[PDB]
Amino acid sequence: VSLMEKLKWKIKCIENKFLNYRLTTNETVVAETEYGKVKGVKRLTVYDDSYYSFEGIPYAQPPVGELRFKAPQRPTPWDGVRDCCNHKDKSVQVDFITGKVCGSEDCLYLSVYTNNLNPETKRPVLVYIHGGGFIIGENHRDMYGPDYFIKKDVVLINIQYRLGALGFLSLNSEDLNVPGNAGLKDQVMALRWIKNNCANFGGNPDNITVFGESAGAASTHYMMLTEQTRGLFHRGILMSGNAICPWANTQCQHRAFTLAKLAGYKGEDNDKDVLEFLMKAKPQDLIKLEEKVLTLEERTNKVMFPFGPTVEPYQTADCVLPKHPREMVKTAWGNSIPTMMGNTSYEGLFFTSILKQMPLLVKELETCVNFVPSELADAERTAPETLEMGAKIKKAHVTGETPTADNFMDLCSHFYFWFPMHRLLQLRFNHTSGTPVYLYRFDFDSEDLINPYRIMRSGRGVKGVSHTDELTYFFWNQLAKRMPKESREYKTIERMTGIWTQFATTGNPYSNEIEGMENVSWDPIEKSDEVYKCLNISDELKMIDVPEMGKIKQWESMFEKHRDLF
Repeated sequence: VSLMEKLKWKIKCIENKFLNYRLTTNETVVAETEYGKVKGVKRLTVYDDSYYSFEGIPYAQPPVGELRFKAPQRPTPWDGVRDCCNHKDKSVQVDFITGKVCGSEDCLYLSVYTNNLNPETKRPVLVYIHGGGFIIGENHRDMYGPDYFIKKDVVLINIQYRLGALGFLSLNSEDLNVPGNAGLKDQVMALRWIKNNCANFGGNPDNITVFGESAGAASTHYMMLTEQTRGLFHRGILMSGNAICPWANTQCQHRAFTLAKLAGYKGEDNDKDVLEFLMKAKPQDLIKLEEKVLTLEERTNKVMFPFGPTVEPYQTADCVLPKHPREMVKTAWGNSIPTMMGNTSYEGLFFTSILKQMPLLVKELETCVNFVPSELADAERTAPETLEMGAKIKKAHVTGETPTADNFMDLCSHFYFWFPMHRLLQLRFNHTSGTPVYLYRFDFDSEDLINPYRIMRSGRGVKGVSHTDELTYFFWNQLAKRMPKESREYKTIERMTGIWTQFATTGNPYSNEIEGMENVSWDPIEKSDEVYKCLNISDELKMIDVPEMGKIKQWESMFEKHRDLF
């Protein structure tokens, strides 16, 4: 990230600290939790609203020393008042602006926000799980400020969970108790805390909605798949992702050795010796070197991250993913709660930054073999069957004689998001009680209000609605500003937060109390539907046939001779 964006960010960080001070009040409040009393504070928003804020609430033992790489343990109770008027540090990660490691192993906290601590009726509980490829992210308000949501009468909760290798190291040897998915198991224990405590904040424990974007969407889906959380919550929203996206799980059991080797480990490839080296390493050294773990074969085959959600190699008491995600959908409790899913109108427009450093990647569309689903393609991607599937991809996205960067980013829309969504829906249909699933398409483009991901994806002055562009209308961030109530951006804040709160409350996302939904008839998808219908959210709200349907079906046709893998 450029020196100019670095210094720009530095100044916004400085601005954000002073804004956060100014927007704080002297009204502190104390709430009960099952672990002891916590002290929160009332804060202001730039829209002259206010909300009670509880940050740094621990839901697990700090996973340090011997707890590193391990499943989370319940925190220790305290008898006194815990200061929750400030945020805790984020999970150890690389800062995308600076490039320096930041954060701490002491990161297992959640934050609770609400405009009214003593509501006259128990409120819908919204639980946000942040994305960031399972390697970056936080519940800090400079990125995920509850300021828009607290206009509605909900309780909103933003969690943290371990990222990178510290969250997702996985070892085969059953003796060492590092099966994997520690970060997902963090998410689980946070859920159980939210179940048992949200009532003290005015939250209705029988009406909880979990939702997330990108890796947070995959996470939300995982929380809907695992037996560990059955009945814990009641609605789910999958924003630009799910557990069967190709980036959302990986078999990384061999990659511990690689990371240890990268960090200075001298010895042999056996899990015990590797674990002991890793257990004593500085956390920043491990996270700094994660970028280098993947081989060139892996990157070629589109393996996006070294460490992530995995099929655990043996079953433990806290095990989250005992089989592959596709298998878990077939027995998922979450299949039977009201679900909302969706994507932006140009998801893959995100990859512009990466394309600029790697122009050659556009030539990959000449045969498209590298985008054939791994489970179908051969090792070298050279088999005649592979070129054939590859060709069905190429017919779907390459518009002319020679492939373009836009062709590429369009493909990525489907490779990373739409096709996995399509497979999940169809698979889900074969194993569900018949609870409704609604589809949305976020198609609102503005450069007047943004979020920090635009900095990352080099999205300055780039038209179209990229992956992460919708976050701007759900959460405050330090790049935001007060928008006029009549502006198109503010209207979309109301619409987005309104629909989400509508869906959280009823399990049905429609309301005629939302501006622009007068002529909207928003039907759930049926298994009988050959074409998906979705609410397309732009300046106007319009029900349409999913425009990506035709390419979606083309992708499916790759499984013609392999329907059981679909």
